[PDB]
Amino acid sequence: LLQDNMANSYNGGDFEDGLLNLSKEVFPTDKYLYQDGQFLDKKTINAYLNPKYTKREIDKMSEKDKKDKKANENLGLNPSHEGETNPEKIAEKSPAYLSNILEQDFYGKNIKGMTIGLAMNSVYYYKKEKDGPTFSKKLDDSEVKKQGKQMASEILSRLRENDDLKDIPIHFAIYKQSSEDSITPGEFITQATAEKSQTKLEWHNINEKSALLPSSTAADYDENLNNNFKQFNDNLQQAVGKVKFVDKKPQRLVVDLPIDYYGQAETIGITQYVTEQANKYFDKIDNYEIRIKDGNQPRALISKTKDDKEPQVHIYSN
Repeated sequence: LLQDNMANSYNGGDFEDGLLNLSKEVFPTDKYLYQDGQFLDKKTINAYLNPKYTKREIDKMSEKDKKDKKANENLGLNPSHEGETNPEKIAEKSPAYLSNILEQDFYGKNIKGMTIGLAMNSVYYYKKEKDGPTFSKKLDDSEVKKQGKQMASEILSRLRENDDLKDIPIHFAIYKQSSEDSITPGEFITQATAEKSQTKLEWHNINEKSALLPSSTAADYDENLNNNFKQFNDNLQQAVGKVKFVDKKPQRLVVDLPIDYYGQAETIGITQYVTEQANKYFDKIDNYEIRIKDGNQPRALISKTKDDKEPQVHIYSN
């Protein structure tokens, strides 16, 4: 259910791992206990994802819908439809900018910190009729960012009304999804930390690009990495990678390497060779993992973090 309230599963998965990655900076694991978010329950999140309603829109809403939607609190962060009901006109004037909200909680149970991620649309999808094709409207990049920041500010005000949450630092980050058809996921675009007791949000751009390897995108951002990956593949006589460029510098390389249904001895031999090649071609990347798998299951994992002298190798049991 990564695809729930997201453009696709890729974005859903990438958004969460990316939020976690920021949390690992702000609330390091050596200092904080990590938990799934508990303070915004799913009914509350669903209400925040609604459009803001006009008086007349609430007037004609059923008691049941008013209840499910928390209508008398009118918590929707998305643009009001302002009485408009034509799907295309809504797409033109009041498309949904906010797709999902993800919360992470941190402890030393006295909460000590929180991270809030906002997943935004780069593209708004709609149908003009029940069984009709999908239509789309491109959203403006700067408007997406402006919207995210304003929404994060309103979320922070709502959180600070909770007596348990008066004081903790709360980190916000804004993720812009790619299109539903993109295999490449979106990227974080900005973040801000409300430090102790702060009820307002000063933002820091994030210059991040998700890329496949090999690709034109990778060649564009870091030609040497792209050439090295191609050479890694050529040496393998196949492998497909993904990477983030942050300020043009590659990080968080993930490589998938499909193999045939080999025995365990061959699996070790494959890992011996691939480890050698990763040393040769990926050494400038702080964090990487290579997932070796056959058509049934993971067979081996080679991984490297910044404080690894050498890459670490795990062979999965039968």
